[PDB]
Amino acid sequence: LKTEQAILTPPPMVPPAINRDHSAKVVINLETREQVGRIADGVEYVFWSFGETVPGSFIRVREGDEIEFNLSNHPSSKMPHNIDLHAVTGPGGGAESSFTAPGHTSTFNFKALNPGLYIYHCATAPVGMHIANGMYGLILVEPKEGLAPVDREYYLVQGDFYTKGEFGEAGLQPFDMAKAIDEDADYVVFNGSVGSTTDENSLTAKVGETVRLYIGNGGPNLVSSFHVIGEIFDTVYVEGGSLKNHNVQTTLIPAGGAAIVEFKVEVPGTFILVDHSIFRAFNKGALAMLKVEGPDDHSIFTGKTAENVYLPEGSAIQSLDNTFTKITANNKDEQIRFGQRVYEANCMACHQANGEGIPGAFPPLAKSDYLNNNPLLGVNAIIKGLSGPIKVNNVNYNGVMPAMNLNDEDIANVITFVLNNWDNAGGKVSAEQVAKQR
Amino acid sequence: LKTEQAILTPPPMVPPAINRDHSAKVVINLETREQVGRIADGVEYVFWSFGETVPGSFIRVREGDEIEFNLSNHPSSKMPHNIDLHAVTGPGGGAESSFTAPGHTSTFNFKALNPGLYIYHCATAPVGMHIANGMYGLILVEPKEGLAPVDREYYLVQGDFYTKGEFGEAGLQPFDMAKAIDEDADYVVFNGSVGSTTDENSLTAKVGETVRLYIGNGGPNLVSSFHVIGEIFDTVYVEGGSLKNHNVQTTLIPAGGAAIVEFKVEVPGTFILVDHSIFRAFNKGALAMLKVEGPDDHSIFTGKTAENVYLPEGSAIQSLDNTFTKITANNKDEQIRFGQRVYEANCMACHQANGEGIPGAFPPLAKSDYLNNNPLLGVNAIIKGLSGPIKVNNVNYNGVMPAMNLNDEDIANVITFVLNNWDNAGGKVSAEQVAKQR
Amino acid sequence: LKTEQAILTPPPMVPPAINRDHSAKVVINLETREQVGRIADGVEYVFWSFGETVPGSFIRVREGDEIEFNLSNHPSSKMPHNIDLHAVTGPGGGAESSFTAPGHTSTFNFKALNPGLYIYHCATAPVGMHIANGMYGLILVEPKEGLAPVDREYYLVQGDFYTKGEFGEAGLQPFDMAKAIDEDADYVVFNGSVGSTTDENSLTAKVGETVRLYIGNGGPNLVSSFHVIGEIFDTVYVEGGSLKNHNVQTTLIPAGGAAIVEFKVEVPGTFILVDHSIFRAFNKGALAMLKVEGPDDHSIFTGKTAENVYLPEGSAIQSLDNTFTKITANNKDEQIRFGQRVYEANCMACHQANGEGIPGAFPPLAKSDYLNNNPLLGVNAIIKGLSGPIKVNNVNYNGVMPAMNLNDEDIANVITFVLNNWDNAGGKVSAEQVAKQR
Ligand code: HEM
Ligand code: HEM
Ligand code: HEM
Ligand SMILES: OC[C@H]1O[C@@](CO)(O[C@H]2O[C@H](CO)[C@@H](O)[C@H](O)[C@H]2O)[C@@H](O)[C@@H]1O
Ligand SMILES: OC[C@H]1O[C@@](CO)(O[C@H]2O[C@H](CO)[C@@H](O)[C@H](O)[C@H]2O)[C@@H](O)[C@@H]1O
Ligand SMILES: OC[C@H]1O[C@@](CO)(O[C@H]2O[C@H](CO)[C@@H](O)[C@H](O)[C@H]2O)[C@@H](O)[C@@H]1O
Ligand SMILES: [Cu+2]
Ligand SMILES: [Cu+2]
Ligand SMILES: [Cu+2]
Ligand SMILES: [Cu+2]
Ligand SMILES: [Cu+2]
Ligand SMILES: [Cu+2]
Repeated sequence: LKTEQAILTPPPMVPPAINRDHSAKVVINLETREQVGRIADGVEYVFWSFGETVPGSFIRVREGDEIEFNLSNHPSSKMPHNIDLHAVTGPGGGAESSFTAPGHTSTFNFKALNPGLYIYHCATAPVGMHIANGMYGLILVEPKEGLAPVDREYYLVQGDFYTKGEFGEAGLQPFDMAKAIDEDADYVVFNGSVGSTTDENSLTAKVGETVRLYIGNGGPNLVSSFHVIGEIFDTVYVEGGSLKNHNVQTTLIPAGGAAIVEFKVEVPGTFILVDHSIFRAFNKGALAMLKVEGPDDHSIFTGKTAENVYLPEGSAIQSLDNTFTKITANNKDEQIRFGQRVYEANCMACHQANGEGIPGAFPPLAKSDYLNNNPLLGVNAIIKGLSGPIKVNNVNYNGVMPAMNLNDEDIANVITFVLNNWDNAGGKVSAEQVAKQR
Repeated sequence: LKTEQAILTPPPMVPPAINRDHSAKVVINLETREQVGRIADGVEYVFWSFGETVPGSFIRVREGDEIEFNLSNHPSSKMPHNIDLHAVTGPGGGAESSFTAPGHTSTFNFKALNPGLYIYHCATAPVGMHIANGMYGLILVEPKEGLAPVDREYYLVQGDFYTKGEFGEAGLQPFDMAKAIDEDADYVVFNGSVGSTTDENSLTAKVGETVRLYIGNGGPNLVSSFHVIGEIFDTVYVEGGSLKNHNVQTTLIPAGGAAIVEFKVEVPGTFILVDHSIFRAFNKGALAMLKVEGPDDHSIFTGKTAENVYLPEGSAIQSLDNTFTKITANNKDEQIRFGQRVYEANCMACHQANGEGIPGAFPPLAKSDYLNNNPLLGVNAIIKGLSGPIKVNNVNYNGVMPAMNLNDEDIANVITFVLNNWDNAGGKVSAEQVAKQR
Repeated sequence: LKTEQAILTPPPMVPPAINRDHSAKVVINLETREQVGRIADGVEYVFWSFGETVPGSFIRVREGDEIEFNLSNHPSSKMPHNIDLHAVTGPGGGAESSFTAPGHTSTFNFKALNPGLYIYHCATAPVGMHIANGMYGLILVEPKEGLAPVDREYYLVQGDFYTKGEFGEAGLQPFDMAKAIDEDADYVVFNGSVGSTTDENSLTAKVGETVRLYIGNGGPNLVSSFHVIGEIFDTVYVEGGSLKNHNVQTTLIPAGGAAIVEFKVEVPGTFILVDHSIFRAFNKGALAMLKVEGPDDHSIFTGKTAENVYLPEGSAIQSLDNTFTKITANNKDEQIRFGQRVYEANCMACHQANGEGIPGAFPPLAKSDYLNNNPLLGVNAIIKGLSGPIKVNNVNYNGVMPAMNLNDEDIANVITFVLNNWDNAGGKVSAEQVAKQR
């Protein structure tokens, strides 16, 4: 086996196809860095990265290659870093073997046993923090026979980011672990920032070309409903596996997962890669462009065209004139009818459509001496819950009704509804009577 | 090519199978509307829609058809509207070409190049708002050879809705973008409202029939774990693609995605379509019915039967009697043992099971002169974090320990635990000593 | 048909392969229990379960078997319980037919028509609560020809849990429905607790063995990005269906869904099953171990090895020294430039890059007499929204601009930017002028 140096490429670029009918020893040299970068216009963030970029450098090897993996951590790094590649068969995917303090180096070796497109990421405590700061990338293990040649290959990885400040707030934004743990992202992006791959930084192709996208999802947390606006995937390698799906509009990419999608571009214009959990795209930044140049094909698409729609919208909260006014019951008939709504929405699942309950389990509200003898017991049952021995129409019950957080109006109305149905005692209970039971 | 008028159907109905062995020019006329509708009993919402319904009218064409797409916006609309169909190969899926102010019309043309079941939706700023208000539907592009005939075809699309008020609050509810951006839905529904397709509005079939469901997910945000209670999918077209999976209980439908599922119904009764992220179904409204009529088959299923379970439950918070009481350490042995728990749960990932750390990266807590000489430094390290040059047992460290938001009791206990292990100095630190370090 | 007793196994164990070339009548006896168990060290929780464990007992049958299902509810249970098995063709998956009050029993019969690995769970109101308390398990319906023999079979089910207290808080923790409805989990676990299947409770195998995992996701709410650290799935049965995917790093398991994954273990060490929405694994508890014993294979993996990484981290919030300082504009040129950022991030999607808008829909900001004549109208448009008839450069508009929740500084800056572009009137608006418009 001859040794070769891996050619690593920054996103959105991909190394050339392997030019070997046989195995080699591949030497990889990757460094870990911590540095400030732009996350959106006017907003900065300390990105942690494999090789200077988020996602990290793309690695391309052949199934069966013997890999020497060298990780070096810059001395300016404050944290140790390591690597788990999903392409590795071995403990921690390399994590135990690549633990690298600032200024130091580690080396491990592995054979690439499985072809596919694999996420790699840092595996240093706090793991979610390292990953959330941008420490992820892709390694392609080509099948022995190689992949079909295509005209354009691009590398993108989606990530969710969590900042102390809100989206768009100017300044150097720190990581917010409270948001990250809650899975509540401020930014969702391809390739490390809002607008990383739009306008002059767009992916490019020409009419008639085949395009392949190597799409990863570094997470840490979110699952991508991955879609290209104005295109349909001719082929999807399902979850990056061997299975090929065709004619797919939108595919799910797991957190810590990847997929390969392919399509021929037949019409010129801008095609927009998004996470179709759609506020992530137009509000949080999960929007990249593929700009296709060449002659119109009016047999495929013809219409007015102007790049004045599908622009980024930001994350400010937009509101229309509010239409809501509180409604309260004014008389007994109205309490009964409002109460029926409360009953059917909240009580019926147990006590049933005609108040009959389920014998031995949920007692009847229909002709209930328990309720009729003191309607405030029905009020208390809702507010406080009801458990333990009770008697309803001389039948013993011993179940548990949960407390339910209904307001005074709803309780007053539902109890009034029940009292005026199913041969119960009639009368009514008011919201103020309920308030005083609290 | 002869021209034909597309027959558009409201949910849950589907147009008839294409009756052509060849291509046609298909003319579609679709209008956009804004109008109040019911979202749950007593609750109203301003739905924005393609053709009057949420989801919009179903469109059925054949692969290779030349489509003339006409969109008209009613003059009562306050907003412009447009359309992106996932079936279109072309910029914006038609969005740039169909931008239609109230009272106006737009026309574009496209060829349906890819067979499948495709989401369409509005693409007008604010995009998430337009989609969240109900502007989505499905277009079926039949394969040239057509689909197998089945006895029943139904159209459903799941959507997540975001209201200023809580679930079930009577009144005209406005859209809440703050909730939408956070992906925190008040309602999750099929076909535009809670109970849209239950009881008298159920889907129907007869024992022995084959049923096909065209199921979309308009989002905007949520991914559906789509399941039919009491049934198993005989076939799933994976993510709406060419790939067929069989014997699937539950399938993921991406936001802005779709799938076709098929099953033969062999037993009578009510079968319940749900999103199996299960609070969405029984609490938030993602519950539709397929009622199957015909003779029992006791060789397949026999049991007591009564439609008194799996009823809608509403979204009120139910609580059982609370069992929780705060626990604090009463003596040194107890502080040590409680501290061991805090240590193993929060500190060990770096400082290791026996306090040895990782040389050069995480300093030892075992026989730590740094801690033993002033235990309050350990307290401060947790409260404030610790970074920069330190010395531990004459070894230099320069790492960064994050601040960790542990309370006074937990800090006091973990520091006491460490002091009483690994040949450290003993003694203890109290919660009040920790409080005063803050 | 001979009758046989189902052998039910507790997690992570699986019953032996069916030893029959033909159908049988299989009798299942399962009980429902409510009891306190550990959820994490020092933390207890009342688990509700089928047979004593979370997940419940594993059931293994053959396609075509006639099943008699007996459910018995212990008299110490406070709640009724029932069962919906996804393997059943019939109403409620058995739910209507198995409703069992404490001290009681129910029986129903069904034929297992579809092979696969199926979730079962409780279906008693409140359904989400019963499921969230641990009431789920798996039933395997073997295909008639059986599954390939493997060396190790293990049973795991992921669940999300919701407690009143925060992760790790000592005591008996009650279920928190408010968190559950919001899908905001405190714990995410395999097999019912943090550390259920780590250390001495790890899964085990030997180098060279084939391992099959029957992996379910009981939810109630979350979807698992299921991954085994240091391994690649040789085969995945997609969503538990007939379709086989190969060489998959991470697969999505739907809530109320399952999958079978297989891999040969070729290197010794600890391999870590996780949900790769990665904070769930290292912080919330979704971390199980498979420990593989045997000789090293240095041709596959060679590196330093020490089980000092990928340790559980707990859910305390960790923070690095905060780098953020608020920035405000000091002069007109700076207001203009800061305003350009606000403009491009929040306004451009409608009013366009050069302020031209879209004729008839979004009015121009370029040379806008409306704004130039009273810049405070631009301020008000943002704060309050703007709707109804207006006139811009003698052109009538009647659209609706949403209110947008921008702060005083951002509004002052964006209006100043607009005034100083596109032949507008110049001048400026200050943050204090904006404040007073509120
Ligand atoms: C706001 C909606 C509800 C109303 C108005 C309501 C009403 C009542 C009333 C008046 C009683 C006293 C006994 C009787 O008259 O039969 C009762 C008890 C009971 N309810 Fe409800 N209920 C509601 C919700 C629910 C729900 C959703 C469940 C099922 C999770 C439930 C289960 C029970 C049980 C088990 C008891 C007996 C408790 C014992 O034996 O101590 N209830 N309810
Ligand atoms: C509440 C749990 C923790 C306790 C009780 C604890 C304790 C301490 C103590 C007493 C020191 C001072 C030096 C020494 O005595 O060795 C220290 C420093 C340090 N710890 Fe922790 N620690 C905890 C959590 C963590 C975690 C989770 C990490 C890894 C993310 C970490 C990483 C470090 C580092 C890097 C230093 C050295 C800082 C410098 O060089 O300025 N610690 N810790
Ligand atoms: C903070 C960002 C924004 C600024 C500075 C801004 C500015 C203005 C101004 C000054 C006007 C008054 C008319 C004119 O001068 O042309 C106006 C009106 C209008 N804007 Fe905006 N705008 C912003 C955001 C948006 C967005 C995002 C939309 C689209 C969802 C929008 C849609 C409209 C419409 C429809 C009107 C006319 C309202 C009517 O006819 O009553 N604006 N805007
Ligand atoms: O002794 C730990 C110390 O050595 C370094 C290299 O200088 O890392 C070595 O030890 C790690 C943990 O065992 C290995 O994963 C790694 O391969 C090896 O180089 C420093 O990074 C570390 O602080
Ligand atoms: O001039 C914009 C104005 O014209 C209308 C039709 O009255 O829309 C036209 O312009 C749109 C944007 O370029 C096209 O997408 C559309 O096809 C075309 O009819 C109005 O809708 C719009 O306000
Ligand atoms: O009468 C309801 C009462 O009977 C029990 C058995 O004691 O359950 C029976 O009724 C259920 C509801 O119809 C059936 O699903 C079940 O098969 C049947 O045994 C009790 O559980 C219930 O409280
Ligand atoms: Cu790192
Ligand atoms: Cu990983
Ligand atoms: Cu619209
Ligand atoms: Cu779309
Ligand atoms: Cu139960
Ligand atoms: Cu289920």
